[PDB]
Amino acid sequence: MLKYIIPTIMLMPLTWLSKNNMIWVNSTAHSLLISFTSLLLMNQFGDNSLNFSLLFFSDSLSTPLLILTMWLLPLMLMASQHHLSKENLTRKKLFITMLISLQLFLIMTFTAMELILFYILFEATLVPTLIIITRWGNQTERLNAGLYFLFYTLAGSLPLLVALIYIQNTVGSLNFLMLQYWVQPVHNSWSNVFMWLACMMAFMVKMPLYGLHLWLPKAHVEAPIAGSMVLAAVLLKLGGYGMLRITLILNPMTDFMAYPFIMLSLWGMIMTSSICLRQTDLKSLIAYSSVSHMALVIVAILIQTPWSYMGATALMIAHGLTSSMLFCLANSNYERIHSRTMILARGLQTLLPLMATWWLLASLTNLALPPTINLIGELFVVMSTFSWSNITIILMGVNMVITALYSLYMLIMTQRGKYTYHINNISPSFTRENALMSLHILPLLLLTLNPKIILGPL
Amino acid sequence: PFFDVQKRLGVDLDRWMTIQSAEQPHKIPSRCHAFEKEWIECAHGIGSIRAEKECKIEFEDFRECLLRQKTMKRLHAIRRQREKLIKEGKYTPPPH
Amino acid sequence: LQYGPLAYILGEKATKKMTEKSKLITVDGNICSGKSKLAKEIAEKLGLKHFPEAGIHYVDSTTGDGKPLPVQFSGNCSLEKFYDDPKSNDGNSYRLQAWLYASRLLQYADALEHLLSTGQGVVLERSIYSDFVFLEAMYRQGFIRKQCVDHYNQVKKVTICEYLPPHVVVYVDVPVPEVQSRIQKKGNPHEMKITSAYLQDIENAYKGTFLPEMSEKCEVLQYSAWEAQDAEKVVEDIEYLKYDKGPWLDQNDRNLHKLRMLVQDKLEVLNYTSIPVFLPEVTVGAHQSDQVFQEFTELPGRKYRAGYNEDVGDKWIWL
Amino acid sequence: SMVYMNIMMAFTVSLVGLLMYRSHLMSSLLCLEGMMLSLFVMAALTILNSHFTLASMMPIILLVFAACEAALGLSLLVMVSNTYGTDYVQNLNLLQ
Amino acid sequence: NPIIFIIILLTIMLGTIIVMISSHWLLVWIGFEMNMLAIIPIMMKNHNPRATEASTKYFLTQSTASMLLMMAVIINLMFSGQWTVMKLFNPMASMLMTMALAMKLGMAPFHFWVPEVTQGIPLSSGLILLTWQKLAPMSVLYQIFPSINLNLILTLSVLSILIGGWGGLNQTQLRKIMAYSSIAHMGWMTAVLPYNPTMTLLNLIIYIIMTSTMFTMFMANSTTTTLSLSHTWNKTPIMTVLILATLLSMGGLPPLSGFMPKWMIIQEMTKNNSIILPTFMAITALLNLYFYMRLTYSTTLTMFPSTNNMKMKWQFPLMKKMTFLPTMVVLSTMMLPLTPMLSV
Amino acid sequence: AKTVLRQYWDIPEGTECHRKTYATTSIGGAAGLVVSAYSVALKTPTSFLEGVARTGRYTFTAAAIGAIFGLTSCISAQVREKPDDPLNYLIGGCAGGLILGARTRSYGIGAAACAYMGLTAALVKMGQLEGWQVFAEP
Amino acid sequence: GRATFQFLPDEARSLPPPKLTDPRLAFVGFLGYCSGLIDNAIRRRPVLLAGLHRQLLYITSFVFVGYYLLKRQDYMYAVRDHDMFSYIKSHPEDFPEKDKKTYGEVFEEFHPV
Amino acid sequence: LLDLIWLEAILPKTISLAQMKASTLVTNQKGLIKLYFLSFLITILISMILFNFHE
Repeated sequence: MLKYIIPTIMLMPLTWLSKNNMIWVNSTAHSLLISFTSLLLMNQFGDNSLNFSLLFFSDSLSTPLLILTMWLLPLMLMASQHHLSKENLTRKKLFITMLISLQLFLIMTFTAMELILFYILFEATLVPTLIIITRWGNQTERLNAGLYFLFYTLAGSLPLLVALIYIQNTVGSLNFLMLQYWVQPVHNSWSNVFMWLACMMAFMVKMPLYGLHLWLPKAHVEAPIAGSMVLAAVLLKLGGYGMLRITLILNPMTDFMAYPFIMLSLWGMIMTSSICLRQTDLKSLIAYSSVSHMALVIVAILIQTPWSYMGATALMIAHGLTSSMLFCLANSNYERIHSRTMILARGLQTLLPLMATWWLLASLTNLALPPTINLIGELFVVMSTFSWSNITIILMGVNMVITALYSLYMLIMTQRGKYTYHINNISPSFTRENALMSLHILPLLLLTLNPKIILGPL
Repeated sequence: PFFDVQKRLGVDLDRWMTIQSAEQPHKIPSRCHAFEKEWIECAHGIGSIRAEKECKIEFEDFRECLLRQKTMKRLHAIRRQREKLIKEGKYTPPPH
Repeated sequence: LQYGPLAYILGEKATKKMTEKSKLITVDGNICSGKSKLAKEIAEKLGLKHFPEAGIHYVDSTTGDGKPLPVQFSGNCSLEKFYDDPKSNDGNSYRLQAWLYASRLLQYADALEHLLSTGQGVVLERSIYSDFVFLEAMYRQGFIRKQCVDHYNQVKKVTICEYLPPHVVVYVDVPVPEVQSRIQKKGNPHEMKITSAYLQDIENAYKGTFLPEMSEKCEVLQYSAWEAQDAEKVVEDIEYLKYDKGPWLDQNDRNLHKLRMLVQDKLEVLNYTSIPVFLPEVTVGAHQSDQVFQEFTELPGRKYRAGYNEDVGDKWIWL
Repeated sequence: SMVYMNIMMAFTVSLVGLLMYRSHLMSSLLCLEGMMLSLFVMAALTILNSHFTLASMMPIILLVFAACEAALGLSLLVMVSNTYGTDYVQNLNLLQ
Repeated sequence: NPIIFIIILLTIMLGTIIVMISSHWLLVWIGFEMNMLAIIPIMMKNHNPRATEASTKYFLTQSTASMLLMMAVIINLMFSGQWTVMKLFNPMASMLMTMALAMKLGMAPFHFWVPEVTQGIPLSSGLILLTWQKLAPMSVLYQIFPSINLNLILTLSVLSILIGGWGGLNQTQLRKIMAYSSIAHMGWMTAVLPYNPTMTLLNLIIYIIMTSTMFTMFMANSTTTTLSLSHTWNKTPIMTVLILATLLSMGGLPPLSGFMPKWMIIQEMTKNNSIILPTFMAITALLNLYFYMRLTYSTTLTMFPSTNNMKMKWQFPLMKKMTFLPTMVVLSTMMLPLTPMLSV
Repeated sequence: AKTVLRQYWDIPEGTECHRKTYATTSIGGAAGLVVSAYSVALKTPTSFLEGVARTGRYTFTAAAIGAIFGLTSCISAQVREKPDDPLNYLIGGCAGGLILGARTRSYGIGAAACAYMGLTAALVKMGQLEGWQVFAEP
Repeated sequence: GRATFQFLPDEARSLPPPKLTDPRLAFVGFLGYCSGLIDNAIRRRPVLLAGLHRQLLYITSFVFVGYYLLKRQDYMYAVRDHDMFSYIKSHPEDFPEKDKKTYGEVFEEFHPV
Repeated sequence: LLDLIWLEAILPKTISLAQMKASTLVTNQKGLIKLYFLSFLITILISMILFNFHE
């Protein structure tokens, strides 16, 4: 990024500097102009590699990944205006600035050129997201969930500084991933096991496992106003890509102990899907779906040998658009019914026929309709782990069968009769409710036309 | 920490009441005066981290000057060389 | 008065004004007896600045300029409506005693700051000792309950630490319940059929509660009659001027005394009330609830948002 | 020598359980100045025989601060007994 | 009174100059002897008997913290007799050196030396003067350094953050909450000192600034935790964000500058292959933030501002050099390419 | 003292189980003595037979766990295959913790006694095996 | 490291110097631009673009301080490197002249999958 | 019943364990300055015997 952080930091002295209610139409207007500058200088060729300028950017050469990072800020401001307009103007503008500040660290992140600038940017988040949970959230039991939102990610990430500086003083310098040509092998010891352990375990804190993931249905359950930072929390979970940066080198040959990370993420994969068919919350309903086929990608990486890097490149953005779109469905149907419990929503499909199409195609991305960006990568996870052994198709295939029920378990809940109630919930899906509901599948199937850019090195 | 103001501006706060052989207002020396003048001469340009491994000798007789330790150990066992043979003669010497 | 450390080391205000012109003085009065008949009258010739009795808008009668803002921001329990004294209410009638006792120290602090400002005497209508005369009739007539009595009584033990008491403290000539006839003859349409449970309890509280302050070594001036009527006027002007210096000061308790040696009674008797933010600084309320003195977080806690009109009136650039 | 061994046990009258405890609190501060003169003399042994002639000011200037430190804490125990009348170190109200 | 109130205040820093500017064991005896004689009347001013029943507990502690030092001083008079500030030439003396000196820098032993003093003092104005007693004995340890038994100094430091991380879970008195975590940073800058005594002072400077801003932000009205509920909607809502700007930094998060020494503390500590000891300290420092969260949850969330009494009047405190203080206490983590070159 | 630990890692090596735990109960016999010192000085004034502290028997617990701390090694280090292994020395952590589970009864205290005490035991012989140092120097 | 009690010695004359228009000298004082705004924001200004004399001299403070601070900082690494090279130049047994071999000798592990 | 119980068993034990052990450190320190200073001499005597502190 030559000048990508440079225009967007100038957007910050524009919120409180501006007038009254013009601040929404002004902030969205400037924001889309950067989106072309993202597209233009990137997407170049391309053969190993594009070292961008200097010691602050390697241009995201092997995986682009950065276009998706920039849709969301001109996408959530139209969403957050549902229930925010009740406060002072100076307090509302602070809520605008902290979300814009969230993007700037993540703009320098995902490229990052290095590793010692990585970790300070890997931890540069969690400061604005935590404040969003504290002020202007929902009802109580927020503050413990704010503490569970800490004390896991910070608990696991601290041995990375134990790991990385131990590498920096030992073999060369980790400023350059491309000066990582000389890499000594790592043998089996009782010291080197922990060297691989601290190198990996912090990345399991963000993309979850069957262990240590109780915090994840707290921030999504107890969540801000109407899915406001919850959409950003989608990129916060998928943005643990850095295992692709690190373990591609830097003890690759330790696979003797890969197995309890293969197995735990596999029986826990089939389990946490069925752990929500008796759940009674809408915002928890997509949350446990977002565990399962996000836990699919982990066995695509620790198992090496591409035809596995191909799909895993695409499976990060797979639910990254989809679960963001499902939260947009769940952020709607709450300004009209002020409880998020799904059972009270009997008698839909007749009052809102226009958004009923949007329920269909959204949940048609979990069955996923094989000419899409979802079942084009899940076939390559099949193509990899079947070469591992012949058993792996069984537990992974039932995951394609449980979410078949688990997605249509939501769709049929819309179709009921006589609705018993609801002198409120009149509003027949205004312009903000459906224009914001667009621009998700509209690039998604667009990317299914020529899906060449969604591919790693690989 | 040690800012050392007295090094730049050339006055001494004290710097005189420091060692055994510095001032002696009427040139009256001390008992182990002769070993200070040697032990300082050993390690002056030494940066004190090899001084415990290089000089190592002029510190010892100086330290034993201050106590007369083994001299008191050598002199006490004379009371066991003789003086267990008290009734066994050996007056040695007769007066005077 | 004391204005920082730097102005105190050149010219102090310890003993340069009080050439027996300080003369800290007050009265107590009863209902419609000593409001302005003699209390307002004693300004000439001795040069004594009069201060009024009470009011909701005493904090509104300062900060500028100056006009009184309404009772929605200055939330009390509505003077001339609490005469219905609903002992079962929402309420709270003690929230009136929250704001009324709050301005009581502010009248008490503006007086003593003026002594080191100019050096004139200051009369007071009802000082910090007079609010306990209400408390007896507040307790017997049941419009107070427990866990509200001990709140300010704790604060009254807290809020008074450095305060020098008045000197020739007058119990004004009060009749024998003839104020039961003054309550209707003098108008007062809201002063109504509240009976002797309020009237005799305050009348009993003058010799039951004000008597320890009457037993001060600062000698008092007692009268109990119909009024002054040009017989106690000069007797509280001429015979108070001869009884303010000579046969008046026994332990003397008030003179900005022997700690005026660039000491506690000179600098830290003026720097405790000047810029009076420290005097309502221990006046923040109790631990959690106290069941009455409550303003909520955003409803009615958003009442400060309407009073958040720019937070400073006018102050322009470049200076 | 044995003149250094005693007095060195005489320094261990600074026993801390008998230095702040028990009540009759003057008996506590008693051995504090009693811990002095176990250092005035013990210094003045080695300064005197090993003829230094310059550190003679050191035990003298020791006793200057030794009473001056002892002057302060005696004043505060009057301020304890100003409101109480007795010392009684089992007095405790301000807790940690 | 107001003339000599500066003069008493003047001689405290005059004491710690003599501690720093000497080559002589008897002047550094005198140095923080006259300091311990200069702190007492600051505790007194309002003559409350609780202040007297706090200073005398402070007194006879630091009396022994004086008088034990001289017992070390006469040993290397009997052992080689030189009076330069250097190695002590006796492990029986260096033992007596440090664990007497650690009283005035109060470690995990000498428990109630810090809180029982700081709680019970009415003078919450300052009482930032207990940063000077954190400054003076560190200016001896830089010179004692290359003769220590090397196990005693690290044992007191591992225990230091262990008790300080536990003390404020049982607290409401924000003085005691600030009396604790003063053990915390005094474990780290001892734990560096065998490995490069330079950059110890880097921990010392950051600790001064982030404690200087803390009590000046506490000199608005607050002394009790629930008293920090009744200022956002009463005193000033601008203070509510600024107090959240420091309590989260002093916990040590990397986008702020409170993390900055602990960043650099490992680059020094490893490369000398001590791995198990920085890991035990950094994982303990996780608990250093759960003081601040569970305290910042009270002031920045409008937790019931009751007791209707509105401050329509302005404020005139003495916020001396205040607003320029949290500008190197937050955004300085990029601004230290070499703090270990101007200080070291 | 460090003479005790010098007599620990040198001679027995799983064998000589008569004198293995005879060198291993002394650390466990000395460990309760430290907490007995604070239990009379920090905890309040006891009965007229000081030390008569609050719960007592702290040495009576500590000397027993330190006895079985070496015993469960030298049995299992003898009988399985005769090295000292992390799997081998793991076993001493569990049952040695359950004396603190047997005394001061279980289900909330003794249930974690086998849990935490075993993992910290196995790191020790792992610690001497890879060449780790806690207090190093250049 | 000799000639103590100096802010910066007279041996520091061979410095480029660390001149102006670096982003650090820009940054030192850029926070001071934010700092004086807070000084307005504490005492209820309520302007936040207040009187210029309080809006300035926070800028004059840090900028002169920062340039006067960076002069020893580049000097200090310079004198750190000034000592290192001679000890590198001396002791040839403590700095081995290693022989470079190409990738025809290395037979690494070899571990495929 | 397993996911929010037997995963809520091990980590909320840690907060309760520290809050158990934060309760034994302040509530046993309620004054009694006689009982403070007898424990500081315990510190100064245990330092002689135990370790390398005199060697």
